[PDB]
Amino acid sequence: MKSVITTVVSAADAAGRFPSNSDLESIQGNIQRSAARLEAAEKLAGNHEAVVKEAGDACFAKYAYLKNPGEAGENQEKINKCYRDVDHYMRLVNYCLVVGGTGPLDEWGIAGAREVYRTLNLPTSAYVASIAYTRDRLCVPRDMSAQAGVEFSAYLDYLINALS
Amino acid sequence: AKKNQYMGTSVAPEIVLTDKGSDMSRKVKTEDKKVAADQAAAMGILANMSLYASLNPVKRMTYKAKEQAPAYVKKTGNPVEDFYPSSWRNMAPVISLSANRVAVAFEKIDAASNGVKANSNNKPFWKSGATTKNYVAPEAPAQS
Amino acid sequence: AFSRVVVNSDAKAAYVGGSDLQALKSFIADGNKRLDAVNSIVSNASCMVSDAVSGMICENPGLISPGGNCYTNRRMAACLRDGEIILRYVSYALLAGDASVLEDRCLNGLKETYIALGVPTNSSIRAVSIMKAQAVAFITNTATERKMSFAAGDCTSLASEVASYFDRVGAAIS
Amino acid sequence: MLDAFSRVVVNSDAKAAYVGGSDLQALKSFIADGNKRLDAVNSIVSNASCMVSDAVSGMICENPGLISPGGNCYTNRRMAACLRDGEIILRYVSYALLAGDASVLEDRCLNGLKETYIALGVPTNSSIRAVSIMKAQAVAFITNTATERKMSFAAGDCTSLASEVASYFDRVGAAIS
Amino acid sequence: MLDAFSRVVVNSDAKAAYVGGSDLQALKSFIADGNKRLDAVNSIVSNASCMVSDAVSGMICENPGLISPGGNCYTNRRMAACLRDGEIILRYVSYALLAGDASVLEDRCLNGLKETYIALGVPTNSSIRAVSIMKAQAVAFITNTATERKMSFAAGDCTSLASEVASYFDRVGAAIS
Amino acid sequence: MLDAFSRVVVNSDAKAAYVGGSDLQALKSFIADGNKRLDAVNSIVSNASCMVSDAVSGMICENPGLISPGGNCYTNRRMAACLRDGEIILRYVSYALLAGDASVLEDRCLNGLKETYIALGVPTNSSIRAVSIMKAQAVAFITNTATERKMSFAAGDCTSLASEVASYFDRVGAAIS
Amino acid sequence: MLDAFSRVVVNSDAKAAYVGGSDLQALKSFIADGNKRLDAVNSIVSNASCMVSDAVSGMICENPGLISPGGNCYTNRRMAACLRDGEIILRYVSYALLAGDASVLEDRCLNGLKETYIALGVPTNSSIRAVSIMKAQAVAFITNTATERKMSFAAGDCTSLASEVASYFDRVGAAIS
Ligand SMILES: C=CC1=C(C)[C@@H](Cc2[nH]c(/C=C3N=C(/C=C4\NC(=O)[C@H](C)[C@H]4CC)C(C)=C\3CCC(=O)O)c(CCC(=O)O)c2C)NC1=O
Ligand SMILES: C=CC1=C(C)[C@@H](Cc2[nH]c(/C=C3N=C(/C=C4\NC(=O)[C@H](C)[C@H]4CC)C(C)=C\3CCC(=O)O)c(CCC(=O)O)c2C)NC1=O
Ligand SMILES: C=CC1=C(C)[C@@H](Cc2[nH]c(/C=C3N=C(/C=C4\NC(=O)[C@H](C)[C@H]4CC)C(C)=C\3CCC(=O)O)c(CCC(=O)O)c2C)NC1=O
Ligand SMILES: C=CC1=C(C)[C@@H](Cc2[nH]c(/C=C3N=C(/C=C4\NC(=O)[C@H](C)[C@H]4CC)C(C)=C\3CCC(=O)O)c(CCC(=O)O)c2C)NC1=O
Ligand SMILES: C=CC1=C(C)[C@@H](Cc2[nH]c(/C=C3N=C(/C=C4\NC(=O)[C@H](C)[C@H]4CC)C(C)=C\3CCC(=O)O)c(CCC(=O)O)c2C)NC1=O
Ligand SMILES: C=CC1=C(C)[C@@H](Cc2[nH]c(/C=C3N=C(/C=C4\NC(=O)[C@H](C)[C@H]4CC)C(C)=C\3CCC(=O)O)c(CCC(=O)O)c2C)NC1=O
Ligand SMILES: C=CC1=C(C)[C@@H](Cc2[nH]c(/C=C3N=C(/C=C4\NC(=O)[C@H](C)[C@H]4CC)C(C)=C\3CCC(=O)O)c(CCC(=O)O)c2C)NC1=O
Ligand SMILES: C=CC1=C(C)[C@@H](Cc2[nH]c(/C=C3N=C(/C=C4\NC(=O)[C@H](C)[C@H]4CC)C(C)=C\3CCC(=O)O)c(CCC(=O)O)c2C)NC1=O
Ligand SMILES: C=CC1=C(C)[C@@H](Cc2[nH]c(/C=C3N=C(/C=C4\NC(=O)[C@H](C)[C@H]4CC)C(C)=C\3CCC(=O)O)c(CCC(=O)O)c2C)NC1=O
Ligand SMILES: C=CC1=C(C)[C@@H](Cc2[nH]c(/C=C3N=C(/C=C4\NC(=O)[C@H](C)[C@H]4CC)C(C)=C\3CCC(=O)O)c(CCC(=O)O)c2C)NC1=O
Ligand SMILES: C=CC1=C(C)[C@@H](Cc2[nH]c(/C=C3N=C(/C=C4\NC(=O)[C@H](C)[C@H]4CC)C(C)=C\3CCC(=O)O)c(CCC(=O)O)c2C)NC1=O
Ligand SMILES: C=CC1=C(C)[C@@H](Cc2[nH]c(/C=C3N=C(/C=C4\NC(=O)[C@H](C)[C@H]4CC)C(C)=C\3CCC(=O)O)c(CCC(=O)O)c2C)NC1=O
Ligand SMILES: C=CC1=C(C)[C@@H](Cc2[nH]c(/C=C3N=C(/C=C4\NC(=O)[C@H](C)[C@H]4CC)C(C)=C\3CCC(=O)O)c(CCC(=O)O)c2C)NC1=O
Ligand SMILES: C=CC1=C(C)[C@@H](Cc2[nH]c(/C=C3N=C(/C=C4\NC(=O)[C@H](C)[C@H]4CC)C(C)=C\3CCC(=O)O)c(CCC(=O)O)c2C)NC1=O
Repeated sequence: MKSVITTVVSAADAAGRFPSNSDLESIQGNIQRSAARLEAAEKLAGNHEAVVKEAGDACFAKYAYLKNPGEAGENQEKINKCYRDVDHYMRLVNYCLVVGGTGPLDEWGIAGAREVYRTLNLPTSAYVASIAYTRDRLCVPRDMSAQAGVEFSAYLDYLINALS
Repeated sequence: AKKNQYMGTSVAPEIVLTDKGSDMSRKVKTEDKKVAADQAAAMGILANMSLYASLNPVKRMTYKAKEQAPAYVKKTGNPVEDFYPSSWRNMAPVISLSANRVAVAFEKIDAASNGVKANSNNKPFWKSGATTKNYVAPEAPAQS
Repeated sequence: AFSRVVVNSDAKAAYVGGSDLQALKSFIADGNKRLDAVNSIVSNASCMVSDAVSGMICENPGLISPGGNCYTNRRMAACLRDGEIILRYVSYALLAGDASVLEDRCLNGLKETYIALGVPTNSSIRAVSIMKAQAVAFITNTATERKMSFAAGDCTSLASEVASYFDRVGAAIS
Repeated sequence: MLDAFSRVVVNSDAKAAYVGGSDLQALKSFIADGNKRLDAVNSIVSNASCMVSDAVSGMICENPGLISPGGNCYTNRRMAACLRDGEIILRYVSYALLAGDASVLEDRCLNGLKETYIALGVPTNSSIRAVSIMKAQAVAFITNTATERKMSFAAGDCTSLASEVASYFDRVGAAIS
Repeated sequence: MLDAFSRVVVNSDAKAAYVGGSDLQALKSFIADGNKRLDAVNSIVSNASCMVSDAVSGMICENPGLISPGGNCYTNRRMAACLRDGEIILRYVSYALLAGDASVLEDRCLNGLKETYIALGVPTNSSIRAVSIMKAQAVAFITNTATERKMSFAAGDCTSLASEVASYFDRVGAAIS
Repeated sequence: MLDAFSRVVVNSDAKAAYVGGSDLQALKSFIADGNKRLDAVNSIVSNASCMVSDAVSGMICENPGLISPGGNCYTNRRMAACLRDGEIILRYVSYALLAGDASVLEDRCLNGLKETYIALGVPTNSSIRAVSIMKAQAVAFITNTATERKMSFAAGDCTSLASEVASYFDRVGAAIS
Repeated sequence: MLDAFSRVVVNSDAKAAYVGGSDLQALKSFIADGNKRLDAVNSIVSNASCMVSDAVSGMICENPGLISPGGNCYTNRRMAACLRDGEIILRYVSYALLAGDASVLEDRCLNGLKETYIALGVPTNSSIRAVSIMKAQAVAFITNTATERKMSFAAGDCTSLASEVASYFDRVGAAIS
């Protein structure tokens, strides 16, 4: 993964040396953010089925051509696979808050998404329409923390930049 | 001519002071900005005062609220949809006290026991559906 | 005729800050006792309803039988949800000092739904009277298996307050 | 240079203007006690985001009828519009403390505000009360008697500037009553 | 005038029926908590001249146009009549708290109070503030939530009497509105 | 092979020293809560067949593509051997609990399991889901925490054993992952 | 390579001096405004892809002769390289803003870029206009004055961080000129 612990232990391992004093100031900064980040993971873990229901059909309200014969939302069961396709990306945002870094996104959700979505003819612009809705239907304090709404929104822009 | 042209436009002189300690660093900039109604930070004020006044014992009396009507929802006939609708299904307040914080939260809460979760009736539509061809059982007569 | 968190249409957390608590703690008589009242409950909220439902099983063992209403493991899991949702509204009602939010968002229409869903209403008398008799013993620190450190004094009037709130639940499902 | 800062507010358009280091040094000796007055502006406009966010919430803290069903701070937008005007009132008072003149406070902010609040049905008796909380903050920030936040200032007495910013907040109170 | 026991009599004189035991349990409970009603009356009459001094001068704080020339509380003669009225509303509420019935407050103090205050020209949106500032101060000493002047009571629930006084002070506010 | 009482000996043979008060009191704390230990292995053996009958049904209900052809539980002989594969790995945990040390399952059960599951085409992640339910089924029985079935013991705490089998079921899981 | 703390050490090692207290003045000020720097990098990285696809589209709409056959953005291979020739400029600037020193873009990006570009035939006057547009977008995100997207910060001033990042973009233009 990519987090704060895996980064300083790799550059220690890639230089043949013990954990130095700069390798412990970094994990000190994991203590000063876990109490401002794990409550963003707490809110998303109990409210996911309501935030994926409204973000999933915000793309079908935007791109209404997908419900045509020959398209990506042809029948009902391919619409239900898309809601399953979107409820994975909210699950991995939840894992990046728990780990702290962006490892779970760019190793389970981003890596290889260009080859898959070109082959199976899935428009990535409807993925980023379902993720930009969540980032905006994001009133700050109301839904989450000060940053807890800063942390949660910092990973919803990692998806949009990686799918564009 | 009696009413000034400047009232509803919501502009205001925003003053910025810059000071770095030196003498040649001390500008004041009185420029004009149309200020904007910040929609999102009102919910950090409107909700927190709505639970400040929820927990007042002596401001829920001498400040009594009016009798708000419910919405235009139609009664169907089954009480598990009429009395407990899908917008308020399984919602409950969870109070999370800490040092100098009350922190109630209303979110959909449930179960566990044995594996399954309570809900699994109203799953999301992408989670289930069209797995197998689905048959139906004949009438098993009576017996004696 | 419910209360001021009519925030069921946008935002719900509504926390209360630090110096705004001093606007509240100088406003509530025995406010330090009432903040220690709800903290003795919601810290032990998972152990109570695991013991409240299984106390109902231990006296009425026919619920696990086929035909009973705590077979088919989701239906067991719905009772641990609804054992806790009753406790979750009572702990807000002890904090607010009124039961009007408990009567209108939780107890309203509960009698018609338990006879429609096939819920045995007389066993849920027994499972909530356990949660009455549990939370009396938490708030007076007479819980035998675990005792909580508190400041010295009595909490009798809050113990008589919560016995009225759990009896409102027993009145609403009777 | 001081007359040109009236011209960017008259024109009803975003145009910026400023002072130099030497033009301020000629301004701070033309006006007496001019370093104290710029500390009086900087004590407020560094905390202007907290002063309206306390006074609007302090108005609900003694009157919870404004957030009632039927209240004037309800439907998620009136609360946002209430914070907008208390931001505007704190801008025009602190500009009047910066200018030393209430003549820009009356016709640009308080002219016709009394008729505008009763056209909307804004309760003016609570909007007195949200200004008087902000008046109590402005004499506490200037005299450095604020409890939770003390800014380090050069030493001396600033009692005339606190009474001057008291008197500018009464003109907000006198216009909308 | 009527009290809490006499309203039970004059409701059952209207039905030509003897007062049975099914109507005595609201009255047998009244003499049971009757000591703590008397215990909470003299927390109001012993703090009364500070309550009228606070509730009038806080109404001046919220509405500063009362002391402008042409204001209703302008000169010294009009200022003392406003202090005399808030003592009278406090006197008649503290009869109705003692009697347990709002008969005597209604027909000696509130009888024609609205038509008097229109004819004098007393503002009705400021005079409801002075009965609501002291409404909150009357649920202070019953609930013992006072900032200064803690009073030595006996322990128990008094929120029935705190809610009964808040019924009585809004009976004034529904009469002069 | 060797229990915990003979694990402390073979760690001491390299020391070439007698066993004394440095290393005996943990074995004294073994015996002094030894009545708790075999009180806990009773409530696994008593309901073990219902555990794996729920564990493999819970495995297939989450991933229903194991009974489809191509899944490794398609044939009845693929599903009959799924029980006996999922019964031996539970049986070896019951040896580690009774003997206290996990030396029995690491070599007679787990040595060569990772290489056989990828030789026979057994899906690894499906078994690790099945053994994790047996981890959860155990700790709901050591401490009487399971919902539908409980039994009566002597009043006490047994969290040392419930954290021990949770260390016994992931060394099975790390041998397959 | 050299951040804001490594810069003051190599200038003290030139004199073989200790880093005392008068030279720790900018470094105690670097840390005190440390959250604003992390709030400034977060506003660039979060919308970097829109920042590039708007900068080179804005370069083409001004110079439409870049995409003609014979232009330097003609083919798909040439336009794809321009989309990362200006995405790697924005990357090394955000390294320089994070570290508070320019020794990473001047040692890994700007060194020898001018003769790399005229070996390929890249028009430098249009490469500077693409960088110049990104500089205008960068200061519109440090300061919260972007038209189409507002972000959520605390209250205060970042005109020193806005002008620091505008000085990092000007040495990119001074390198290929
Ligand atoms: C763990 C990470 C993880 C993911 C991110 C997804 C990614 C993903 N999605 C699909 C598969 C799919 N994804 C979609 C999704 C969409 N089509 C649309 O109309 C919209 C553009 C969009 C949702 C709104 C659809 C319709 C399919 C099925 C397409 C097909 O196979 O014919 C597949 C092929 C295998 C499968 O069908 O499941 C994969 C790997 N799956 C994963 O396992
Ligand atoms: C430069 C001109 C200018 C001002 C002087 C202020 C004054 C002002 N406020 C509002 C508009 C408003 N003002 C308030 C304010 C309040 N209501 C309350 O309950 C509180 C006591 C109080 C402040 C906290 C509200 C709630 C609205 C919205 C009214 C509505 O939505 O109906 C309007 C809009 C009227 C219109 O556009 O027709 C104006 C001009 N705002 C400005 O733009
Ligand atoms: C698709 C179908 C399906 C199932 C069969 C269940 C399967 C199931 N049961 C449990 C969980 C459990 N399963 C048992 C097993 C039993 N309970 C008893 O008391 C008996 C002795 C025995 C059944 C005969 C126990 C004791 C627990 C723990 C307590 C509980 O969660 O109820 C778990 C653990 C949750 C997890 O994965 O972490 C799962 C998946 N769930 C499902 O979704
Ligand atoms: C995990 C991350 C996460 C989010 C990003 C949000 C996203 C989000 N917001 C809302 C819900 C809402 N969202 C808003 C939006 C706004 N209010 C305003 O004043 C502005 C105009 C605008 C913010 C820019 C409003 C008013 C509601 C209440 C119901 C509604 O109107 O939709 C809902 C529906 C459920 C609910 O009411 O809570 C969801 C899923 N919620 C989450 O759980
Ligand atoms: C519980 C009910 C409740 C209230 C009664 C009000 C709280 C409140 N605070 C102040 C008073 C004040 N408010 C501030 C403002 C601030 N102080 C800081 O340190 C920050 C920089 C800034 C935003 C928080 C200042 C400086 C004072 C004066 C000194 C003080 O009393 O703290 C006043 C005016 C004078 C007074 O009565 O004390 C009121 C009404 N808000 C509520 O929620
Ligand atoms: C199978 C049969 C079976 C039962 C009949 C019940 C036994 C049981 N225990 C309690 C009673 C209680 N239960 C608790 C709950 C707890 N104590 C703690 O220290 C924990 C924090 C928490 C979860 C264990 C408390 C505090 C009491 C009251 C004091 C006590 O009796 O221990 C009650 C309610 C009081 C009453 O009898 O009315 C019952 C019915 N449990 C069973 O398993
Ligand atoms: C922000 C969160 C928050 C809390 C959780 C409570 C916690 C709390 N309670 C008390 C203080 C107290 N708490 C109790 C309550 C009890 N004591 C008993 O013996 C009973 C068993 C139990 C009743 C439930 C009593 C009797 C006092 C002392 C009197 C009082 O302050 O009310 C104090 C003051 C301690 C001190 O004076 O230093 C605090 C901080 N208050 C808070 O502000
Ligand atoms: C916009 C930029 C800008 C400013 C913010 C001011 C800042 C400022 N004011 C003073 C200097 C001073 N500032 C104060 C002010 C105060 N003393 C108090 O005790 C009160 C709390 C407070 C009044 C409200 C006083 C009394 C002096 C000394 C008299 C004077 O020099 O005018 C000094 C000189 C400090 C020194 O001695 O070196 C400076 C830099 N001037 C500017 O150009
Ligand atoms: C404009 C100037 C201005 C004032 C003069 C005060 C006036 C004032 N005081 C109180 C508030 C109060 N008034 C009293 C009464 C008293 N206090 C004591 O200790 C004595 C026994 C007694 C007379 C001196 C008390 C105890 C409170 C605090 C709230 C309460 O406990 O009722 C309230 C608000 C009541 C409410 O809405 O909840 C107001 C407006 N406030 C102002 O803004
Ligand atoms: C039996 C019950 C009973 C009362 C309630 C009072 C009511 C009352 N007040 C006044 C008379 C008055 N009342 C007020 C009062 C006020 N003006 C304000 O601005 C405030 C809102 C308010 C004080 C809180 C004033 C100012 C006058 C004098 C009017 C004048 O002199 O022009 C008069 C005229 C005759 C007289 O002065 O006696 C009467 C009947 N008297 C009673 O006998
Ligand atoms: C001659 C005039 C006269 C009085 C002043 C009272 C004095 C008084 N009050 C109470 C007695 C009481 N007083 C209270 C009241 C309170 N306790 C609190 O903590 C609350 C703050 C407050 C609520 C308003 C309560 C709860 C009792 C006990 C109930 C009772 O004994 O009747 C008692 C009974 C026993 C005692 O406590 O002494 C007496 C004699 N009676 C009189 O005859
Ligand atoms: C000494 C310790 C010891 C073990 C660990 C097991 C290991 C083991 N498993 C199997 C063999 C097997 N084991 C399984 C079991 C499963 N496959 C799955 O997909 C599920 C994850 C799981 C059921 C829950 C299956 C399906 C076979 C294949 C049997 C066959 O070839 O027909 C075989 C022999 C090959 C065969 O049976 O044909 C052996 C030795 N047996 C032991 O003696
Ligand atoms: C020929 C076609 C053509 C265009 C595409 C635009 C391109 C464009 N945009 C901006 C200017 C800008 N561009 C952005 C960029 C963005 N704003 C956002 O909200 C997104 C996050 C992001 C991608 C859209 C920002 C923030 C500014 C500065 C503020 C603004 O003007 O909006 C500038 C700066 C002017 C300059 O100094 O040269 C130019 C050329 N103009 C054109 O003539
Ligand atoms: C760390 C800093 C760093 C860089 C900036 C680039 C610098 C760079 N750019 C190009 C190469 C190029 N760069 C451009 C870009 C442009 N030409 C234009 O006309 C537009 C003005 C502009 C787009 C913004 C083009 C068109 C090529 C050549 C592509 C080709 O020749 O096929 C090449 C050689 C070809 C290659 O290797 O792909 C190199 C080394 N590399 C680096 O390591």
